[PDB]
Amino acid sequence: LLDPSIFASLEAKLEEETQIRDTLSQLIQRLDRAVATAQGLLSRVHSTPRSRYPQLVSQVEAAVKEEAAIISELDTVASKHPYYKYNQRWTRSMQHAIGTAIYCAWLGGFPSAEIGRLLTLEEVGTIFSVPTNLKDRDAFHITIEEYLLSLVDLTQDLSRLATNSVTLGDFQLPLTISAFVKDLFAGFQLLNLKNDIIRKRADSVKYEVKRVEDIVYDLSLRGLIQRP
Amino acid sequence: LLDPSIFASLEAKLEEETQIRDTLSQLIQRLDRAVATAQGLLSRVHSTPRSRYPQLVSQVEAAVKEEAAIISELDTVASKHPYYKYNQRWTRSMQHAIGTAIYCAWLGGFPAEIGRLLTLEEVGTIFSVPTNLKDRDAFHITIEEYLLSLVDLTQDLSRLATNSVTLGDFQLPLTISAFVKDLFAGFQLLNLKNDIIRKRADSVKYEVKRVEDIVYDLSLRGLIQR
Amino acid sequence: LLDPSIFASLEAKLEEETQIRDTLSQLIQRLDRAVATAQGLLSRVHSTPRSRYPQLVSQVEAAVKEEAAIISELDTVASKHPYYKYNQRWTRSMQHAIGTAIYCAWLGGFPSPAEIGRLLTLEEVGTIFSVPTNLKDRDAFHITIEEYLLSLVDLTQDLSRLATNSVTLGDFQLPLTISAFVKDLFAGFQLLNLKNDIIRKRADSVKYEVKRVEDIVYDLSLRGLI
Amino acid sequence: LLDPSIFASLEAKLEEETQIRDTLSQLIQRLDRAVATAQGLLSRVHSTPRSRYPQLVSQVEAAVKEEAAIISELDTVASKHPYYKYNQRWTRSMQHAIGTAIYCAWLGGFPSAEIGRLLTLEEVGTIFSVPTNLKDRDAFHITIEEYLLSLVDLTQDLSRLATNSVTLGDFQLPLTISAFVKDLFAGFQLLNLKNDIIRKRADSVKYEVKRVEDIVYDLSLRGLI
Amino acid sequence: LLDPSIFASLEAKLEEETQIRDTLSQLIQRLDRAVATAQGLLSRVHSTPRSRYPQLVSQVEAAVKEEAAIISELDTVASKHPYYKYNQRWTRSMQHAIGTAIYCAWLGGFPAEIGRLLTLEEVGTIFSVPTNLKDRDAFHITIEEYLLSLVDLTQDLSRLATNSVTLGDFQLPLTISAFVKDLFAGFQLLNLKNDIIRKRADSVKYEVKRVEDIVYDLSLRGLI
Amino acid sequence: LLDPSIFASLEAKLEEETQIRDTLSQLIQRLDRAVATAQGLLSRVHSTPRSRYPQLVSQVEAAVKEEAAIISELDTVASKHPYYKYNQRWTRSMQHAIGTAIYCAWLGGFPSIGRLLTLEEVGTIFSVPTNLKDRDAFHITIEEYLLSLVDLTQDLSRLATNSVTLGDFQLPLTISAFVKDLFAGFQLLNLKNDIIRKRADSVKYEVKRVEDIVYDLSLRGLIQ
Amino acid sequence: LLDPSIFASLEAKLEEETQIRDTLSQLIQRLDRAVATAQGLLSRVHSTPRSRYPQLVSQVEAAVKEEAAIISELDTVASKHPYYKYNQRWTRSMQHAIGTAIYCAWLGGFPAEIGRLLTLEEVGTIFSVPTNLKDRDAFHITIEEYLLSLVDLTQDLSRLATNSVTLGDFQLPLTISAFVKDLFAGFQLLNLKNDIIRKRADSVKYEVKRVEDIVYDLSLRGLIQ
Amino acid sequence: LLDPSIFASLEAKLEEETQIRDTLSQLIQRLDRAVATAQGLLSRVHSTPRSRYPQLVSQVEAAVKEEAAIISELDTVASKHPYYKYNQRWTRSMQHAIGTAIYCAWLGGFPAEIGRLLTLEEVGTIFSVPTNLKDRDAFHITIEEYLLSLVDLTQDLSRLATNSVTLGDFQLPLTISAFVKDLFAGFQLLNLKNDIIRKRADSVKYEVKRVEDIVYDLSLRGLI
Repeated sequence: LLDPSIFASLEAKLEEETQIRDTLSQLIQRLDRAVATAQGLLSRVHSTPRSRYPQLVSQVEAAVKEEAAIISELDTVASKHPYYKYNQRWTRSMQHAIGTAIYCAWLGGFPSAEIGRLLTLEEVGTIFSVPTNLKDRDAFHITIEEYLLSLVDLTQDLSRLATNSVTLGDFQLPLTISAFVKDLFAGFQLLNLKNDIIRKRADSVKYEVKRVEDIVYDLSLRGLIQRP
Repeated sequence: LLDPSIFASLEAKLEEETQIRDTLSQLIQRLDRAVATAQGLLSRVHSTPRSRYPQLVSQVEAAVKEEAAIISELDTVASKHPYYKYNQRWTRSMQHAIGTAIYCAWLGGFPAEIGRLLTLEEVGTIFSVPTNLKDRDAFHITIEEYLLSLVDLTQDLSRLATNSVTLGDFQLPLTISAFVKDLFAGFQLLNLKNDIIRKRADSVKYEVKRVEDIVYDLSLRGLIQR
Repeated sequence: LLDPSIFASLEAKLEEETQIRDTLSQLIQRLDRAVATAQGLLSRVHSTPRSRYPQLVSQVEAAVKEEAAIISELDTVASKHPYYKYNQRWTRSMQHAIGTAIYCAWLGGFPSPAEIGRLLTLEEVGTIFSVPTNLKDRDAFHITIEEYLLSLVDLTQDLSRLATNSVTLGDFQLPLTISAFVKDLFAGFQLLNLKNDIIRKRADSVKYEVKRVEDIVYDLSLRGLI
Repeated sequence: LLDPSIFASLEAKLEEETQIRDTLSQLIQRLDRAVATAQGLLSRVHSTPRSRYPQLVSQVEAAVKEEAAIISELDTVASKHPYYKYNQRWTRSMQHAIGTAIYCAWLGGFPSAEIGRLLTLEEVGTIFSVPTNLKDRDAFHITIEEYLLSLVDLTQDLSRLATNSVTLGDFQLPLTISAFVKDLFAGFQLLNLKNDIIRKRADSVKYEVKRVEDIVYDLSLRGLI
Repeated sequence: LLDPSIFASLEAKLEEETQIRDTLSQLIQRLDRAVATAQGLLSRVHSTPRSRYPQLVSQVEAAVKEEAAIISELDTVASKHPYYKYNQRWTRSMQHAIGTAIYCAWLGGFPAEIGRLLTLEEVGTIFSVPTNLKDRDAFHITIEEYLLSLVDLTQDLSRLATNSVTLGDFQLPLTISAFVKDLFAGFQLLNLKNDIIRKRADSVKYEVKRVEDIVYDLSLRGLI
Repeated sequence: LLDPSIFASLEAKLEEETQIRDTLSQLIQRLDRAVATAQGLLSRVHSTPRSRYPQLVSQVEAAVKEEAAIISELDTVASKHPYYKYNQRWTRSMQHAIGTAIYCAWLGGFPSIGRLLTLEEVGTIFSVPTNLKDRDAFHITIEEYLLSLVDLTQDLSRLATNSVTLGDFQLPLTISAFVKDLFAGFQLLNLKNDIIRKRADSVKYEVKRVEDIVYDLSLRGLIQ
Repeated sequence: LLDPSIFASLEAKLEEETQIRDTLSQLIQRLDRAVATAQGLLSRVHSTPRSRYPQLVSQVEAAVKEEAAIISELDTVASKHPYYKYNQRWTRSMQHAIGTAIYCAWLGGFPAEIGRLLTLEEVGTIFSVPTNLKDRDAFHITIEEYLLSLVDLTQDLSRLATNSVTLGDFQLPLTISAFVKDLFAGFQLLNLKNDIIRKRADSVKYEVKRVEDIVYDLSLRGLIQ
Repeated sequence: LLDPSIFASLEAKLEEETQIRDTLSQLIQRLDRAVATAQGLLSRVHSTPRSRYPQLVSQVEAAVKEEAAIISELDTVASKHPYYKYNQRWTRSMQHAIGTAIYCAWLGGFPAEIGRLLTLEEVGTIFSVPTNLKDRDAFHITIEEYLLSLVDLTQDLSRLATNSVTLGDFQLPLTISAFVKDLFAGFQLLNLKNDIIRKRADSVKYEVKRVEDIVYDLSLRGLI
């Protein structure tokens, strides 16, 4: 006939897989709402003068910490199972959380308000209390890829921020945004990435580079920037 | 602004992943050629009489054994890296090799009895690899690979039943009917979450119908024990 | 700026819908396991002589009754929420359950050895499962005419398979009963006007089963077995 | 042999479904034509100065009222059958009518003029004399999803309005449009939109946000505000 | 600005389109019901001996005549508008009705000599509609409909031969074999250009093989 | 067999249909070449100042008249066989010719910048009926007219871009007004046919393009 | 500006490429028409008894030879230019020509041994062109073309077996079954790496099953032993 | 039964092609890294004044020279095999390398004479490889690769002009405009037939428009 364990152990495997999937779904939805909260808080930068950045940043610093709470729980649960089995379920949410943290620090938060600071991957790992993929460890961690993708998203956010900065009267913030996005695009081009998805999304930074360079061009043409 | 350690770590990770993927590709290709050899040897069953089975079986056994050799190397490599990071590269080839081994044993190999069904553990014994590992990250054979190989074997056995009636062996379709019916019963009684495996299991119904119609034809002519 | 009631009502809707979906999912999975048990039990008819039908039927009856247990629970839950908002989640399982009950009664079960060839009315199926049938003026969990007719379309295929295997088992009379049944059912389907092109296509698909059973009876008549 | 009651019940069911399909279809056609009239009336805002808005608004108001009339029939019909059995057929048309009403009120219409007013779902239900968010009763009603989708479409209309305002010499209207679309996008991102279709539309709102922000940027660059 | 006559003409055009669709759709529904009745009456030939053929034939004839009634009405409507604008709506139903008529005639109807093949002209006579209108735009019956109905009739007759052996009529399969063979010969000689009708006429080879296999079964058993 | 009449009638039908196809295809190819001539002449509006518009117009007019001639021949052939059996062959080319005529009149041609020929005026220019009902003959449809208008909007958007390039800042304003009003009419039309509805909603991209051109011009003070 | 030599060389390259296109296309058109002639000749095997196989075979042997003539000219032309620059233009036509040749020899042509499979070398002999040319750039026939033509041959032989049963030849389907079975076994032994070729070679499974079912039905009804 | 020579030749073919693919892949990866380094160096031109161009150019020159060091190796390997069998694997990387070389020379490298356009033969000399090879199968540089690198260079130079206005250099946009305009004139005079090359060459019009708008702004401010 057919040893019943063939269809029984399979059923037990699917049982436990579905249970872990549901637990991870709950965790990921909570993290997603925390990240949405931090993103909504960061959205206020588009109508907040630089002078009132310290008030916003602190608030964002709270929301990010909230994320690091849920992530912590995730770190436990996800570490009870292989990483490469259940990754690609949290990688997008973790990338967005990393993005909120990096945006917060760029606005003068999580110091270790200096606008323009780039958190290293290790600094993001410290803020979220999780290891990084700079080494291999076979546990729950954040990846270099998540970090780079979060940076790619940050460049689009920063292009929008420069456009709105010209509206708010801040004519110097577009210049630092331009320097940041230019240097990030240079690094992305020098990384020579193999994964076609991340290589494509990093090449897509050229549009943001052009947009911020055009903003600086416009400000220079009107004498609103003291460039050489 | 991007840290140099990111550049260095990404370069090293690319070197390592390229080397691992090259080794896995050459191993998987060697396994696929061995599996193709065993499959071509097994395909002769469609023109080989039952009396001449023990010859072919031995010839297939050797072929299967060859597979195992390559598999034993794959293990040694694959077990040094996370299983779920690279498993999707060999799962199809491992499934095909499991299928060749099960087909060989069904024809009387790896012990006389025509219709013997290797369990997952016997397959792992033949290939010298663990089966159904959970809390241990190492190269292994999955339940899913085994069941998919069985789904393929039912189609192979339907073809074999047709060719058997052509060759004059009227009792072999009865064995094939028993096997395919029991496999379909086991599949249907336990609805798999995986809807792709469920689709493949519904695909066994057609082979059940084919073999049952062969048995019907043979019964109408009094060629089968009732 | 949006009213905070938007955010509040959306989160409340999401929580409630998630709860209802989880409850209905577990109920439907239990019902599917019960229907699978009854279907496997009925599958034994392909290897059971008519003389040993009253035994099988009893088991199937028990199996069917187990379905009616879970269905009960389903009703209690599904009737608390709008029918047409969630009916697409259980309609296939309910169709399969209706099918198992109708098949059981065709083999001699659920009367009001036994008589082969009885067709349960939709009302009788509802009586068996203790659920309303064809509810037009009440939002409550019920069984639809479409589910019943689709289960009948499935029954014609199951019965064609049964006739083939009956000839295999030596029962040359059961194919005739099945031929009469399938032909009368196809006639009733032809007289039925079905707006829904899916139901109309599935009802036209009964022509292949009619042809197969007529071919079986032809084969038996040619050989002087009828 | 099938029971004759099955034939009879199936025939009766099919006749009823045909009745309801025809009635709902003629009602939805008439509502869609009223919506098209109100939409064409609203389209004049791209060529009308702010000073002449009260003339257009009233004309739009009447048109919206016309919509309500047809809706009041739809309600009466649609409430006689289960909501979730036929709601798929009018949800887009009802969303469009809600959108015309919200656009009219944004332009100063349906008061209790103030440019930029956002009708609540309850106010839309009041204008159309149908309930909203009827999460506990089987009757024709208006859903939060229809309202949010109409707002998504309103942002796309308002971006064009701001562009044409700069053409028409109105440099103060793009600013209010920018504030409105920005706050609506912020509310969209903060929402528990698990329905992926609504989530994709609320994400597509980003392009309109960028367009209006670029308009305000262009006005700031030239020292016009 | 667009002319108001465009809006008015479009509105009136669409109203008339909808009205013609509704009238047609209901007429096609009634024709489909009549064709289903005649088809179910004909299906009794699988459980009726040759001796009881006349009875059944009459029952089918009336049914066919019922079709004609509806078809007449269809004509009255369909001829008022361009044929080629709406022909795709009734072509399958008319093909089925022609098939029922030809089947009734094959069983000894509309003159009990079994195996009469109505050509296009007697079909048009039975349904009181023109056939193959070349340079006339009225509701008519096409050669394609006729040939497609004949292709369907071959499969029906293969089923009839299979069931005739069950009923004991060992001679009717011979007549059916001759008929299906000659019809397949005519089809192969037609050399149809459009691919659908050519494919459906080539599919007659399977029915030819089925009836020939019935005949060979009967010959092996001396039943012939 | 079946009937040799079937063979003969089918071969005659095939021969006649092939002859009609070939003559119609020759006519449509000639019409397409004439439409290409008119289109190339109209393309010069992207490189011609408004002061030099009359001459071009006259030339374009001649081209359109050429079209009419071929269309006349088409009208003579197509009217011998049923419309709705061959109209799919020429509907696209006729839509393009209508578009060229409407474009010409928009530039000032066929009188008695910015004029919209009514469907009846297009029919007058090409000497063919429009919106023909209750009569089978070659004619021009409302759908062809509206599709030609859809094409004209895109061509006019390109014209506005190239007018900004040439230094003509006033013509983009007229193009904007025209495309705005045409899109408003299109939206009020409620085209049931999904093809025409999709292609008429595709006008929103052209509306946005011309409105953005006017936005750029007004920001620069080049207009207001 | 841009160097004039760039213009001159690009004009010359475009002219030469166009002339090569025209020559290759006329040669390919003639070869395609000859292949179609041979294919129509071979299709008559579905209605030709074995007793009259020599006739047809000779008629095919001429047709194939005609193909070779055209191919000869192609060779010459195609050998002047790089092979891999223009090979994708004739590879399908060469595949079909090889197919007609192999079908001819299977019926008893180019030595009545029905079932003979020509080697690639024998195909090259028939068409007077090299096969599997490595480390030399000249017009040649490839292994992949030969194997693809073999797949097509199986698809034709299935139909031949069906029509042989219809004609009354019960012994030809057995030979077709043996041939197609062994060919599928060889295909599976090859482990073709190129994805399109492996897909087309696994598509032979269906033809194998069709012919095997024909043989099953024939043996069941006591027609073949 | 298939000939064993088929199996043998296919296995040998596969082994040889695998080795060639792997060698070409390592060579192309090293070339891509070198081109990425040279491109990152060149990107500094958007923050470097003209006064400090010779400092950058030198750094770029070495970079480009490093590319050549890899290309030679590629040249040695690829030339052992048919060109057109494997050219698609390296054509893009070679086009990018040619782009970096032409950009370096445009900035005053490989002779500060700003605006120099390397001929195809000069690029071949820099990379020590043939150009436009006819009548010999050897690794070489194509006219298509050169022109496509030029198409990319126009986008790079439009970005450079935008940043040049910001850095204060009001004369470099003028020379960039002259260069891009002459390149577009040549592309239009080329009448390319390959749809890919013709499309990519017509895409230069956007860059022409951008640099001409820059020059227009500068002239409106009296900086020209």
